[PDB]
Amino acid sequence: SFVILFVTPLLLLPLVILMPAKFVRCAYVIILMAIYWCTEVIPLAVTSLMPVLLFPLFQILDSRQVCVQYMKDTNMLFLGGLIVAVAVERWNLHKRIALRTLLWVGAKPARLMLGFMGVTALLSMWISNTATTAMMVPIVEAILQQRKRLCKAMTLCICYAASIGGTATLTGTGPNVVLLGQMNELFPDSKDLVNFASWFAFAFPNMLVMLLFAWLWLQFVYMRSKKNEKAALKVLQEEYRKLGPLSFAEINVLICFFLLVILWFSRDPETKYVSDATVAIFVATLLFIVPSQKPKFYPPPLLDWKVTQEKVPWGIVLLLGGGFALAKGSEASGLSVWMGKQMEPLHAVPPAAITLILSLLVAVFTECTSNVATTTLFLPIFASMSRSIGLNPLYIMLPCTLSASFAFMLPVATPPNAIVFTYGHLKVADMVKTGVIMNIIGVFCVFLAVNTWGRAIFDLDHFPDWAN
Amino acid sequence: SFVILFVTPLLLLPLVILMPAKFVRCAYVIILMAIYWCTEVIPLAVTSLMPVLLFPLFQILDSRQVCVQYMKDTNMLFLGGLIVAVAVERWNLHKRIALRTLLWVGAKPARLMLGFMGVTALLSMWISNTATTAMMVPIVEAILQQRKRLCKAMTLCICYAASIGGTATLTGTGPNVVLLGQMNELFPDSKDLVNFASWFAFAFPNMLVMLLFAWLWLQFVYMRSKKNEKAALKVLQEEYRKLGPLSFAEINVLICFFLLVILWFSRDPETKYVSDATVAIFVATLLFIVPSQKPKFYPPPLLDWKVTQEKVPWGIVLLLGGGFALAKGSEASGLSVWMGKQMEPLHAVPPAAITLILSLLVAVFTECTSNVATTTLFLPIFASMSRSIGLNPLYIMLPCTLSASFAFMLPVATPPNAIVFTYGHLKVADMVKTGVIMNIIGVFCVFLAVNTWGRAIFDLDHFPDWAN
Ligand SMILES: CC(C)(C)c1ccc(CC[C@@](O)(CC(=O)O)C(=O)O)cc1
Ligand SMILES: CC(C)(C)c1ccc(CC[C@@](O)(CC(=O)O)C(=O)O)cc1
Ligand SMILES: *[C@@H]1O[C@H](CO)[C@@H](O)[C@H](O)[C@H]1NC(C)=O
Ligand SMILES: *[C@@H]1O[C@H](CO)[C@@H](O)[C@H](O)[C@H]1NC(C)=O
Ligand code: NA
Ligand code: NA
Ligand code: NA
Ligand code: NA
Repeated sequence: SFVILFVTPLLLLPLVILMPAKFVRCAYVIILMAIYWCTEVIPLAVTSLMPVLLFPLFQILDSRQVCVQYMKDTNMLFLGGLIVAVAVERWNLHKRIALRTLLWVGAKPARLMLGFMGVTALLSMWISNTATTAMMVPIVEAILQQRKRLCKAMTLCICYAASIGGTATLTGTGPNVVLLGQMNELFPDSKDLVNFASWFAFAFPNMLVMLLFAWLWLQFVYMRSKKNEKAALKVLQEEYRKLGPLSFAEINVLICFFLLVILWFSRDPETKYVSDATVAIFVATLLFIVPSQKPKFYPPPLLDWKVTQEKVPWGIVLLLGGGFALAKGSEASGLSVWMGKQMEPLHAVPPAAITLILSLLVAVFTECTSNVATTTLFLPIFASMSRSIGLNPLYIMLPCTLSASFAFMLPVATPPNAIVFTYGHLKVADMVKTGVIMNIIGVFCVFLAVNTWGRAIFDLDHFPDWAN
Repeated sequence: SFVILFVTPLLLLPLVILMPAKFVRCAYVIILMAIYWCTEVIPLAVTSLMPVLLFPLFQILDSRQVCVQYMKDTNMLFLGGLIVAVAVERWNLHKRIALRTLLWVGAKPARLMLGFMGVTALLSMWISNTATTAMMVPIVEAILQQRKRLCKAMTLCICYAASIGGTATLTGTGPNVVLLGQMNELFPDSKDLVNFASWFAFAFPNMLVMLLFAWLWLQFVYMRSKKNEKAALKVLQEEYRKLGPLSFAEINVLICFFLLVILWFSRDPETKYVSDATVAIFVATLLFIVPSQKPKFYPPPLLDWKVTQEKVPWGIVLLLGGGFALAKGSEASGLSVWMGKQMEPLHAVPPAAITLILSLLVAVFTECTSNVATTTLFLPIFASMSRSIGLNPLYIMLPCTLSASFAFMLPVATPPNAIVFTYGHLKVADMVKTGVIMNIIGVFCVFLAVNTWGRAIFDLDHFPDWAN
């Protein structure tokens, strides 16, 4: 039942009030926040707000030293991305790109599945995986209403494509922002090593491989009659024409998005001040002053504030802050040092086995919790391991955060799967059967990526000095 | 027109790019953000996000040193207050307290006005002045539909009562939180001198005086037939019974609110860690696990997350951060020192005249802009003045922030007045005529308060050492 999850663990709080060793107190905080992460008896952001409420009582950190960790460059970056995504959503743009791509590739189940997967991934690279699948599934439903395995195939394709595309852009989804925050906190001498450009270079090639493998696996398991070609076009056309002409505002938001991309990349092809958060905020601001209509007086702009107050995941701006506060408390108390001293004997196990095992463990784990909690709970542990054995932490921290996005079964794993399920014929057993193999595929692809071309970018074959 | 406000000022940006003196650059940033404060061509939060976008370009602060100033104890305090206010709003509680008070005082225009003003003030002490007036005006409309001066009187009473009650609790409204943030930033050795208790002691007596004077002034200007007594009761009763019985959840939220009050006060009747933000977060968290219904299984709690994501002013969590970033940039660049050296000659003007003049200036100013922008623009200036002449900064910083809430004409001054106007018969001239006198009243009351009983609490007759 739901009662025990937050009444029995609290009963241990008087146990550890004295506990003349702060790292025990920080460990209890982390364990409690993890127990509340996996089961949502209490929402995620509320659990993120717990460190300010517990570190003081445990005499670890003051209230200010804890709260001033809840906003940093990473949160601003994610917030700017979210606002741009709101601008994209308000004007039905993505529903235009998608419905043009579908009419381009064709109306054939083999090609139609590829179109849906590719579109969903490309959108999810910037558009908050949940939202893009929420937008795309209705199109699939409309098509289907006009065997029993095509339905499952397409429904799974939406979610897998979203979860895979998300792990290409540093914004993408929470886990990558969490990685950036942990790198800035634990390893601050890494001024800018995981940027938008570096992460995009390391990860974008990977998601193409994962998408190809997923498409092959799906068309092998569920696909192993011209009406379904001549009656899906009659739906795509009649759901495309409803969008009207090119909608002048869409052009301006597209231009702003391209400017955002160009500024993110061109920046990194003397006392830098101008990190990517500045760019994201710049474009988010520009979105409020652009006309959105032909002046012929300045017509109503692209974005009001009501829209971006109603439609913005603000809780994921506190969740990452909770992660950062946890990292700060771990550094202050002495938990990271203890974990480092308790993981020396791993100096004999070869690093590749460590990376593979931990990636598989994280992939299994994230089918129960959310994909952000997994990272903010695991990454400090792997970072402490790496310092103590003589590795470059990125070796173990990149595949882990890529794997945390491998939620391919257990609808509870990530919202997209739940959204896909809500529509009917996607019995859960099918998800498990088709998702275990996809988790294996993702782990193999990630291992290949990190061991082949992620070593030249980050120099993972040497032990640096920003990890003392 | 709206075009010039954000295309001509930007044209000065290339002028000051070089400008081998950082304080000029910080001054330009502040002036631009002020110009965008007064006229809302670009929303307020977006302007608050500007420092991260401009200080880097001007080589004042990095992006992290700027963004890590956007969350602090004050923002958490205000956020907890906001969440509790959401819990109050979701269950129509305040509409129960109010409609019981109205039936208690009576149905007579003289007594009815007092009931409305007192209720609106008491609610606004915790409930985000805008929201309480939004809730209360419909009751007045319902009553009126069943001379032409009663309408104006009641409509003005709602807004004046809200704006006056807000300035009693440290949360209350933005200006007081801004004062707390500026005290923590500019004067950090003032560990805890303006708390909830101290501010409540200094300000709560003042708002009773202001409410009494406002009620007298209104009943003198607009009030200088038993049907209006026997047909407002027939409305209050029929709008009270619709609320049903005491609504078990209301009891629990009331208990949580009382616990919040008791924890805020009892705390201050060795290396403190437990500032009021901890209490606010504690109660905000408790609001998510309390049943909200009789278990008889844990029924749905008082607060979900959808409700507190839809209904929470998140932008005022970035606005205060913008204020703090401005203060940090002023300290870093060298603008505060310059302003201190340019305000020595005021060492001859007696302090009381300074306080009165500045309070009146701020009261006039805040009839154009918002009440938060005024404080975050003025308070650093007054703080720099005080250090250089030999005063206790609170002397000039308390009345200024109390006066910034004196928006009693010019609907654009603060949202409550606009809400009141939207209902009809409140011609603007009436607002000016009845508001100039009320601004004078507020200034006089504030001067009396600070000069009589605000000197013992804060020791304003000596120059401390937390102001070097
Ligand atoms: C509680 C709120 C509403 C603030 C919230 C928190 C976390 C997410 C996760 C979004 C995700 O990153 C998926 C993932 O991380 O599992 C994606 O892009 O779909 C979404 C919303
Ligand atoms: C832009 C958003 C929506 C974030 C926003 C900003 C500022 C306020 C002010 C609230 C005020 O403090 C009045 C006052 O300060 O003028 C009160 O309590 O009514 C309200 C909302
Ligand atoms: C930094 O490096 C020094 C030299 O090995 C090491 O002793 C010290 O513990 C390290 N400090 C941190 C904060 O990593
Ligand atoms: C603190 O006090 C010293 C002594 O007067 C003064 O010289 C110095 O400028 C002050 N520093 C700050 C940061 O106020
Ligand atoms: Na995404
Ligand atoms: Na998951
Ligand atoms: Na208020
Ligand atoms: Na105002």
